[PDB]
Amino acid sequence: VLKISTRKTPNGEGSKTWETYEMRIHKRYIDLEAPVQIVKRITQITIEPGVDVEVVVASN
Amino acid sequence: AQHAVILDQEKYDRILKEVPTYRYVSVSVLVDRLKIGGSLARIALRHLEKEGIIKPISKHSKQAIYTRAT
Amino acid sequence: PGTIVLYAERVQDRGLSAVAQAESMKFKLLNGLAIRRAAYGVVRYVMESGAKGCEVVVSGKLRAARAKAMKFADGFLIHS
Amino acid sequence: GNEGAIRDKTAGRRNNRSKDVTDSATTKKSNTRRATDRHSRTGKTDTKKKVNQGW
Amino acid sequence: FTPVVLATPIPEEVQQAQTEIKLFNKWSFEEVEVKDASLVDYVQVRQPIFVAHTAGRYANKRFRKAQCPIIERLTNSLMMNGRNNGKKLKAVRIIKHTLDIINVLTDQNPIQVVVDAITNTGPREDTTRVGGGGAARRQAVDVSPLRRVNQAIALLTIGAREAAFRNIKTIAETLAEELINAAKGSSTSYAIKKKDELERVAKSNR
Amino acid sequence: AVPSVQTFGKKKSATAVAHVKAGKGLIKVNGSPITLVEPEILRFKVYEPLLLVGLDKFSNIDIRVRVTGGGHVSQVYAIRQAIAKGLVAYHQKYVDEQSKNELKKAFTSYDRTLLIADSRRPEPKKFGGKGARSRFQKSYR
Amino acid sequence: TPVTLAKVIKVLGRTGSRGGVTQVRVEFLEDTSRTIVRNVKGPVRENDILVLMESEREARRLR
Amino acid sequence: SLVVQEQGSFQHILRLLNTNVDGNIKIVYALTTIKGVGRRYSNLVCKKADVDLHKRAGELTQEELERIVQIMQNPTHYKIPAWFLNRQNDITDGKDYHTLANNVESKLRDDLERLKKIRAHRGIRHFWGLRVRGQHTKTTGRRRA
Amino acid sequence: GRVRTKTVKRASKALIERYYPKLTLDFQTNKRLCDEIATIQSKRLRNKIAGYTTHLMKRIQKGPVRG
Amino acid sequence: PGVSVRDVAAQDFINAYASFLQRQGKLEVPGYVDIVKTSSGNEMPPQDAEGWFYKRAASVARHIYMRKQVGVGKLNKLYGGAKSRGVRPYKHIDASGSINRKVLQALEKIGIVEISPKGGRRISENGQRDLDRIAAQTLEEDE
RNA sequence: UAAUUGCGAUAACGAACGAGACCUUAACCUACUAAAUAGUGGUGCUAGCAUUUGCUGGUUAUCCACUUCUUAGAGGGACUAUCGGUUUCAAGCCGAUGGAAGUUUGAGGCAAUAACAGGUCUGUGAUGCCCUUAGACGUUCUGGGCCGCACGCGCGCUACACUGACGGAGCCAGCGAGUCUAACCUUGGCCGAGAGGUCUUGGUAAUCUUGUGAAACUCCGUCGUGCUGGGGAUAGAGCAUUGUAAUUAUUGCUCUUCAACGAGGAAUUCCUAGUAAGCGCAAGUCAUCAGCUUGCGUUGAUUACGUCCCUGCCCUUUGUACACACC
Ligand SMILES: [Mg+2]
Ligand SMILES: [Mg+2]
Ligand SMILES: [Mg+2]
Ligand SMILES: [Mg+2]
Ligand SMILES: [Mg+2]
Ligand SMILES: [Mg+2]
Ligand SMILES: [Mg+2]
Ligand SMILES: [Mg+2]
Ligand SMILES: [Mg+2]
Ligand SMILES: [Mg+2]
Ligand SMILES: [Mg+2]
Ligand SMILES: [Mg+2]
Ligand SMILES: [Mg+2]
Ligand SMILES: [Mg+2]
Ligand SMILES: [Mg+2]
Ligand SMILES: [Mg+2]
Ligand SMILES: [Mg+2]
Ligand SMILES: [Mg+2]
Ligand SMILES: [Mg+2]
Ligand SMILES: [Mg+2]
Ligand SMILES: [Mg+2]
Ligand SMILES: [Mg+2]
Ligand SMILES: [Mg+2]
Ligand SMILES: [Mg+2]
Ligand SMILES: [Mg+2]
Ligand SMILES: [Mg+2]
Ligand SMILES: [Mg+2]
Ligand SMILES: [Mg+2]
Ligand SMILES: [Mg+2]
Ligand SMILES: [Mg+2]
Ligand SMILES: [Mg+2]
Ligand SMILES: [Mg+2]
Ligand SMILES: [Mg+2]
Ligand SMILES: [Mg+2]
Repeated sequence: VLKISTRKTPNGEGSKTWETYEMRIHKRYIDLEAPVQIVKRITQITIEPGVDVEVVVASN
Repeated sequence: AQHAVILDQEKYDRILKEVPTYRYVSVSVLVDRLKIGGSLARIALRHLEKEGIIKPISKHSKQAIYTRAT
Repeated sequence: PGTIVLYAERVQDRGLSAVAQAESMKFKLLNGLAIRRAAYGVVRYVMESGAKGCEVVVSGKLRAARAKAMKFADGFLIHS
Repeated sequence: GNEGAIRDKTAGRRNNRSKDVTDSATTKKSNTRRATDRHSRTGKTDTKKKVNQGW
Repeated sequence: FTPVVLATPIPEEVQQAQTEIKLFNKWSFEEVEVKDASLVDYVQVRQPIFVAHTAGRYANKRFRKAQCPIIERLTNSLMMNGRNNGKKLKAVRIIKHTLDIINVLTDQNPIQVVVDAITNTGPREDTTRVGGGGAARRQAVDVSPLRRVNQAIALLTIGAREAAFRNIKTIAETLAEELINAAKGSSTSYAIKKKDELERVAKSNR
Repeated sequence: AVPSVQTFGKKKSATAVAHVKAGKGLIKVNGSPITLVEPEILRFKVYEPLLLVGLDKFSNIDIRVRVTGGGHVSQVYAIRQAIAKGLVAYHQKYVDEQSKNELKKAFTSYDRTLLIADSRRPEPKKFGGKGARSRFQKSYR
Repeated sequence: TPVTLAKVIKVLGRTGSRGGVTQVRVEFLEDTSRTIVRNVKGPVRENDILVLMESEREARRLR
Repeated sequence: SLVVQEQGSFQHILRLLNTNVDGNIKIVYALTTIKGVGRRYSNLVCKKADVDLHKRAGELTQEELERIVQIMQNPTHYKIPAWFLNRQNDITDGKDYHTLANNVESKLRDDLERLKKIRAHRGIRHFWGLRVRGQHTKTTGRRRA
Repeated sequence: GRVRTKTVKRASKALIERYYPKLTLDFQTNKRLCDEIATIQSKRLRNKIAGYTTHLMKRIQKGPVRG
Repeated sequence: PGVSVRDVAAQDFINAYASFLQRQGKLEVPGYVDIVKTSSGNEMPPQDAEGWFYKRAASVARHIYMRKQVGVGKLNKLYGGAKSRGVRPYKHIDASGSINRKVLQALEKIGIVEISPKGGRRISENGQRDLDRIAAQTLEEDE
């Protein structure tokens, strides 16, 4: 959870009110044993705006 | 300065003949008996326990506590 | 080159589009309309596009030196 | 320069310490104007025609 | 008491007093009684306790404060004057010591002595600043039992602390001095004085 | 595999897990005997369950506890809770109900939360004071 | 010295300008069948025991 | 430690480095009432001198006191590091001194004078009775001189 | 201060009005009822509703209630 | 019965081992000891004067026995506390890496600890040996 | 009632904005779905101590199983429940039991209508008008200044010690954050009294720093009421770090110098439970600089659970020649 904590005023006057925004970052991983064909199929599709999909490989 | 930092032989004997009736003895009590400051009075505490009078009934830094021998 | 691509896309009714309706007021006034005509029209059109309610505020200054504001609501809104 | 600055009596602390302190040191806020805040100075006024044309 | 043991073993006096009687640091809760009718109900004693520490929820309701074990109330009230706020381990130990000390002098369950200086210090009546018009006289009041216990603890520990300040005598010693001088009321204790005076003025203005 | 349960205890943010299995009667904490512990004044607080319910009781069982989190007092309350909870969890699967309920009885009766977790927790500070309720300081003018 | 013990039987309300005082009807113990109204100083509930320092005298209002 | 004795042996008050030193204080600290002997310095010097710090200023042989002085004013010889010293790298002969007693006053005089004589801002600043280490002077120290 | 808002009290009224047989001085079942039988959007508000309609029933049982 | 150090309370152990390493006479004491501080965060040097290097030795050792591996950094962080920055708030500060590092090198030469892989310093098997031994000894005084 | 929150009274009946609902976070799930970027039990490889089983560790994979603890999806849970007092037996309030939880569950986010000549043109390539525009009020470069010191005011930090300072030793958090076309978070090894240096290293991170072994705190010692070993202002000398630059001393270290301050007049701030107070940490700022802020956890009380006396504010009734509305 990314917090940013700022004065509400653009200037200085007023009781000193503070405000705090957040961007919630959710991360997940699914491990899969397969051949080339199914990975390529499954990952070109399942495409989605907003979801960052990354496929790696290997064991190191 | 105002006194009780050495031992003046008379003081030692004083310590040996004054420490019964002291149901309570501690660092504080020894000072209160118009003598030994909490330096050498601590030594007095260790050295009445050399053998005799003081019976150790409590433990530590700041607080010590003993009673007349039996 | 080619690793980025643009498409246009008409919007399903500009009527429930705050941004469109604001830009529309901007244009109404800028195109030298009236004040209440512009606003009441935007509103009547938003309503007519089947909204639950809508509200238009005009703040600042028109023609007289001193500033003024105006609320122009119709229908139903919730605020909290 | 620096020779000047050390050699200049009428300088340093003792000298200030021995002077009286002004009264505007221990002053107060000032304020100047406030119960005029609602009273427009512009002397101009608008007018019902111009306002009705505007709004 | 029938000893018993297993792998990692449990010390003698430990096993002993533990399973048998349910007593304090190691002082009796049985016996120990409140020599002033009333005050019972506002001085605990039984349920008995091992040391005066507890994750106690004694605040969230108006009177449940009463139910907190007295000794622990005393230690609680020890841990103030800014520098010491919090610091219950400090306080608790100061009490263990205090009770050892008090015990040395004149026997008695020292927890019984504490109980006595508490009974013997709460003002039976006092005063408040009633108006009655600008020049405010003082209307005598009879004070609650709860207020009496409270104020007794307050007084006892304050006087004990104020005494203890800036001299070689240590907190537990002077706390025990106040406790003792107060338990059988002797006008050499800050507490007893303050009670006696509160009631002096409280008489003086009825 | 022998008979065995796991339990835990929780005061503030400290958490203390208990593994309570069939054994010849150990009672260790992190990796030392329950006799060490120190806090020390507070030592009896962790003995407390054993003496409430009779020292025997632990002779058919090995007990181990590990606390992470909280701080010194915080950890004492958590470990004790975990131990008593433990013992009861074990009588519930292996011994008979009536025994377990007699143990809940003697804990729950005297108590100090032993079986139930204290819900008190930090309240968040809010801008305008160094604390949650504490407000800063004003002068007016 | 003559102590007198009384049991709170009814809580009447708060007096005093500040409002920290509480009016109470008490039935004294060493011989009931007689009630008096006193003014407290602490927090008080039904069935507490006040030590009336002087046995006969009672108040009402408080400013 | 141990219940002790002695006789007329220890004389209260004793005078070294042109100053006075009370008996009946724990010696390490006695040495402190001299100028230029902070608690550390005293501690290390006493350890170097081969003395029982458990002693008062009280006891102590005359001999012992002598050694104590010798080391106090010749630190570098009796292997005391030199980062332990109040005046390393003179500024003329460049040796390292641990200036002591009635002489540290002089050395302060000396340094301040050097600054003034060279017209350096720090000097002027000193001469003016002001703060020299750059602190704001609006608000603090007004009880002053 | 635990006083029930209009929407809650209104809903208890209407429900008891039209589903009194079914309902029964038990919150636990009146709850489930409310699920099967009306459409609410928060668990919380539904519970609040049930519990109050349960109260209202529980006291109708001993003489009528206005409204 | 069988024994570890975990069966022995901090203080009487570490003092047992202090007195031991002391007695022994094999050690290594840098030499700057007595003339040195233990941390910039401190006012005075240790009061044990002759010794205390044995005290830290014991402490360090037991700390390393009770876990996988530890370096100089972690010890500095450990052995350090609050430094009064005089009139400006207290802040934790690390202790000296010399004292510690030298202590490690000492106990190692005495074969009671060893450069571990992974990093740091692992207790030696002969460390296990000797520590469990004096632990036992300390419970034996208590008998 | 916290609430134009409700009951009730009733020429009103029935509703909508706002309050409430809603949302977020903290609490409870041996029920659900799982996990070598979280962990537990068994097993192997193995160290030490006892030896009679045992006890305490090592071993990011040597394998097997699990999901109590950790993570976050989906659910469930509470509705002031049950009982009893009290009340116009109404809405409610109180006590007891149960309960993770019963003060709007705790704490926040959102938040109607209206008002102010409140603050902001110095956040904006938001902007009207006025000014200025090459001897510039554009801009950049060098250097100084915002820190200047008889003194008045505010927020603060550290103290006056013995519930303490010092010294060993014990030794436990939570919220964060970190380097690509770069030099950020840094473990470990050595060197160094320290600050720091140097060689390597892990990490674009539940993986590494980091269990952030934080501080108050606990324990065994030293001191012993003495401006004392409380206090650490001021000042001298030396050493290092950031930076093109450290003088008016960025900051860090060592030695030395050792002030006022012995609990603070009239006044005045803040606060009701994991709260107050004490205590540290991370984040913002940041090349370097926190005595500031914003959050965080640790230790953890005394006292109310009331009122209208002070103060402040809302509401009726009432007067008005005010309506640009008592400026
Ligand atoms: Mg709404
Ligand atoms: Mg906090
Ligand atoms: Mg000196
Ligand atoms: Mg330490
Ligand atoms: Mg530490
Ligand atoms: Mg409200
Ligand atoms: Mg066998
Ligand atoms: Mg075997
Ligand atoms: Mg789970
Ligand atoms: Mg309950
Ligand atoms: Mg909530
Ligand atoms: Mg204005
Ligand atoms: Mg602007
Ligand atoms: Mg402009
Ligand atoms: Mg800006
Ligand atoms: Mg803009
Ligand atoms: Mg310009
Ligand atoms: Mg400025
Ligand atoms: Mg001001
Ligand atoms: Mg302010
Ligand atoms: Mg310490
Ligand atoms: Mg060097
Ligand atoms: Mg790398
Ligand atoms: Mg952690
Ligand atoms: Mg003084
Ligand atoms: Mg000091
Ligand atoms: Mg400069
Ligand atoms: Mg300047
Ligand atoms: Mg001094
Ligand atoms: Mg004060
Ligand atoms: Mg700067
Ligand atoms: Mg910072
Ligand atoms: Mg700032
Ligand atoms: Mg009239």
